[PDB]
Amino acid sequence: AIPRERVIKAVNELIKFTSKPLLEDDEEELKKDLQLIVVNNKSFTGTSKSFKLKLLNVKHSFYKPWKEASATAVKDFKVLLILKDSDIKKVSEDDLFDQLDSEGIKVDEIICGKDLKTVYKAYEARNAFISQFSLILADDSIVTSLPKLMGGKAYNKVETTPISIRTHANKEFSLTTLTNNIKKVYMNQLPVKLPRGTTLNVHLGNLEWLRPEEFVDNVELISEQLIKAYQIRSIFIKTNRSPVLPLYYNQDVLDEL
Amino acid sequence: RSQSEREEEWLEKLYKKHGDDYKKMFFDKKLNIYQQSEGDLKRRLLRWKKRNG
Amino acid sequence: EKFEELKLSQPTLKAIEKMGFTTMTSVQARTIPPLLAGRDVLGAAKTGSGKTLAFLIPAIELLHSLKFKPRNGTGIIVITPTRELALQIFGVARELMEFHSQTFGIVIGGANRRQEAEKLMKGVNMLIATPGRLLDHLQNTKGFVFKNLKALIIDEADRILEIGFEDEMRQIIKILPNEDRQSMLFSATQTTKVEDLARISLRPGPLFINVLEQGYVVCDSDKRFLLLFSFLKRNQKKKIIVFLSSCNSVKYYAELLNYIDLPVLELHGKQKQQKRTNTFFEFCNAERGILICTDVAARGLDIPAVDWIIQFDPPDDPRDYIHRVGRTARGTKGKGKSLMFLTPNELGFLRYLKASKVPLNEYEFPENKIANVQSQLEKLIKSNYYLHQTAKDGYRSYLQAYASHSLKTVYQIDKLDLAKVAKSYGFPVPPKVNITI
Amino acid sequence: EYSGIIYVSRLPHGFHEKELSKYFAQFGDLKEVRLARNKKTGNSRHYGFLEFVNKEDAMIAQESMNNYLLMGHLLQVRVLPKGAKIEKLYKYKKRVLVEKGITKPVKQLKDNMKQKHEERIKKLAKSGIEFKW
Amino acid sequence: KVPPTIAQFQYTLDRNTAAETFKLFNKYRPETAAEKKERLTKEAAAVAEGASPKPYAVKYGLNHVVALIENKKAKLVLIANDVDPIELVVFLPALCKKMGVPYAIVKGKARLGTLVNQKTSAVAALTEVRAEDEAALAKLVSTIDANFADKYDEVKKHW
Amino acid sequence: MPLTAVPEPKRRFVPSKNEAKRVMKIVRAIREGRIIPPKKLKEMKEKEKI
RNA sequence: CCUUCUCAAACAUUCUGUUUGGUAGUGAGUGAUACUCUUUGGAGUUAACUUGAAAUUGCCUUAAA
Repeated sequence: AIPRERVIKAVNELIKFTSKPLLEDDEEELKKDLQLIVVNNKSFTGTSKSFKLKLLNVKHSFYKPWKEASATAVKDFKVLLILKDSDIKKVSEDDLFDQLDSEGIKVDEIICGKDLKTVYKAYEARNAFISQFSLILADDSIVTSLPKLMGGKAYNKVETTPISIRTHANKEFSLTTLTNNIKKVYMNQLPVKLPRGTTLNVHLGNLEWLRPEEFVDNVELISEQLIKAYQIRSIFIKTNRSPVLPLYYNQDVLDEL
Repeated sequence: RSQSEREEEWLEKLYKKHGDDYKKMFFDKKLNIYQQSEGDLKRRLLRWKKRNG
Repeated sequence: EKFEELKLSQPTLKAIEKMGFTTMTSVQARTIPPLLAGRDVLGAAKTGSGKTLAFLIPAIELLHSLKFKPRNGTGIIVITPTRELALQIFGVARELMEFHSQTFGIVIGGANRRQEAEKLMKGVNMLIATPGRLLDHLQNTKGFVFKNLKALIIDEADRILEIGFEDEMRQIIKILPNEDRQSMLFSATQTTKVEDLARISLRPGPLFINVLEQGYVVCDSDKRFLLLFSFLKRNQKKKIIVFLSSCNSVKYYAELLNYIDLPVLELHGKQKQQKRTNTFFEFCNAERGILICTDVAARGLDIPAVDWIIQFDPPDDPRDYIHRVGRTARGTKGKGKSLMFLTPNELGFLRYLKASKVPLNEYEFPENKIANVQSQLEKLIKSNYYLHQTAKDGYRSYLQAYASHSLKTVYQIDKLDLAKVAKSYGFPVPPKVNITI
Repeated sequence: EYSGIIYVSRLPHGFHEKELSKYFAQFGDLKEVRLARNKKTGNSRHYGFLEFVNKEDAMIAQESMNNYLLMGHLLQVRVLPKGAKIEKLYKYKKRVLVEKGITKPVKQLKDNMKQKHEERIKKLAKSGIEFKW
Repeated sequence: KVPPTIAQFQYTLDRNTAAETFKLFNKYRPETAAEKKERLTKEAAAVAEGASPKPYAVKYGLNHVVALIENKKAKLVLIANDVDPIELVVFLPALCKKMGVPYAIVKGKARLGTLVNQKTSAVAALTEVRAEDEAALAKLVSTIDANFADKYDEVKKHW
Repeated sequence: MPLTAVPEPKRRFVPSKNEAKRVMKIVRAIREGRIIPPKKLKEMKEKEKI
């Protein structure tokens, strides 16, 4: 694996860059604070531009700090759950809160495909409602129908696009399946899209999030998974269009072109 | 006078959902279907208690 | 000294104990005995220095000494330049009279004239009224029993003169009796015209007693509440004090903010004095939180080391607000930034700000980023009756305060957009308010 | 005066050229109908232009469809002044990517990538950030 | 001839606009006597052995509608053009215009009554609508305004 | 601005009380063996008609 | 004025855990500099944001009559 010294140097340089020597936080609080890693590859999933999201395993996902630190911001972090019409009646908000309050996570609202096509049909209302939530969870069955119901605007960003979550046990709906899959997604996964292009980017979150050493460990874990997944290329750690910091250099991929 | 069975049941839910915090009960959407004032709720709770433990 | 060293009635002593103030202030210690003796007294005591209770207690003592029925006479009359001061004085009088059995009421400009007339007919032994409506009630209301005026006190005579009620004051003095009337008055200062007014009113030889960037934001009327909410949300973990022009509006805003799951503290005259002091102490010692207070409440109240001073509503005393920053900067370890909300039609206040010549800065915010809680607020108002009533009361109080603002050249009801204000308060349909437009 | 060319906007999704021709063909005869479309994607922009052989047919269509409600869309139709002939309107369809730039040898692009990496290191050094490799 | 206030009616909405308005109104038919009675009996049976949101319905009472107007609560008002006591409805259009509440004149009082389970409804108005139809309600309001106020801007003129 | 304030009553923001009274009356009638519940009517009619 | 591609397997059968596959969208506008690419003309990727479903031209027959 790549030495941790390079990642430590990159994160230290990012920390130095974040501080430099007109009231609300228009773009400044997000430009010099966002952490993302750019991964190059030979036409990632060039066969088709599927909207599939890859849930990279993370020991300490940013979701918990994001919720903790989202209090002191105009935008409030929220979780959206989308389930099929048949199983929505069985699912109860009180039960979800009771079985999830112990872990500390909460579900703001639960939606069904019927609601999206009737109450959120309006483009303006749809945009207003979708933008409220940062994390979207959708039943595996209804993800195929979601793009038609929710449009394509929500898929323009990683946060807005739905995330597949399993809710069936032995082919029958099980409450515990969703109850623990949501926990796994929240505190043990990191979604990321697979664009139909050479460049791939993963949003690691704000700089004030998980400690730099934990950030370095997360970067190494993500890099290992990406290497094991696709024949990736040169990788750089980048702030918002700030100077790129190379981290990995792959050469055998070029010969396979 | 006496309280109806439905009223007694509703007061029991108010009691073993909030207890004696009438301020919290005033905002109890699920149990306080009718947005009654704190004074009326406290009076009804006291009347129910007088006939029970 | 202490209140226990005076010939105060048992109910008055119990009320004073309920207030929580047991040590007499310098102004109180110097004015209470002469006032009880009946001697006319005038002074330049600063506003909020406890003079209100200082001259209210002798009035209650006189009422308890006479022990006349409510139908007999009108008792005491109090004149104050502003509606907010009238409300504060009425609240203080009610707190003091809780134990007492006498009657009290108000006559406020822009309020229900029929209700005030009915209350006056029923008989009020402690009336607090602005001169503008007091003259109308004296002149065009039969059955008034002002013939039995026993005492008369004027608060903030300088402000009354500045507003332009000097002719109204002269007419009131001419109409009111002077046989058994004991005349007093208090104000922050006193000019030659104020001295002449005192000489006209005070019958005997009266006793004389003596004792930073101007940050502002130009925001739309509809979006002012959302901008304030966003500022509070993103400024959490600090200490912020918000100044408003109505106690009802302060209460409604505090309740709404509490319901939106963010701790907030309220500080208004309508709140109980003991509760008021407890909340003030808690805010001072917390080191973190947001305080929503009225202009009159914080006019003379102590200002702890707060990071922000927000003037959400137009100031009740423009000169005092303009001059506050100079002393506020020196009185705080960390110079607290001053924030003011100005409507596009309220840009006239910039002329006065320039006349002050104090440093100023124009803050800016992006319209794209905003709390965007209008739909939730509308749903909550349409679903909750108590919240709807509180919001309506706050909107009514804000409109009444705006209509009564002395600076008519800068603030005008006609220029205001009622629809935008109602939307900011969460009402798609602006509730009707009896404003003499 | 007004010309036979007509400008129509607020077209509901799926209201393509064929449907416009079929619907407007009742009013006399239409010379030509064109609908704006995007290049990358073949979906229409919800606005197009149609020409009528006679001005009377154009004015009748404008009056009939001046504020016609069509499944959530209130169609607005305007008659352009004298002249103002319709311009070109390509019948754009969905565009599918085709790969052509793989002719360079792998060996040459290896050295090119090495040089680009060195230049990137030099540039990020020039930007005030100290880093190696 | 007739004065300007008379002949203001009979300038109803076009076929498409009226059809769309009636289609929208048909989704909020107030429960008839039988429907309400069966719902109440079911509720009683449930209570016998052991939280619904605000119901949505079209407000149609002449006195009720007039009360709704002048308070800006009403959003759309439908006015019958065949009211035998014309004085009962002569003032409605002008009052709505003064209050700014969108209004329209439809053909036949029996048509209004049919959508409210009544023999004849003088007026039919909407106060609150579901979020799903809010966009549809706004679109219908805009279409009605365009087709009535601008198309028939002279309805209040030329006797 | 509207014409008259007329502060809104609680009943507008509260479920109907007349409906509750009617429901209680129907409950009393059912308890007194006066009104057959619709389910009981359906059960009786299913046996009947054959 | 019609409604929207509401799941399929291998292992484990602790009754839900691991792995894989299935998701081709209203448009317009504003906009933070990196990836390759073929050498040229730009082809695909990359932060963020506004929107009334907004918009002036990129070279089968009984919802029969």
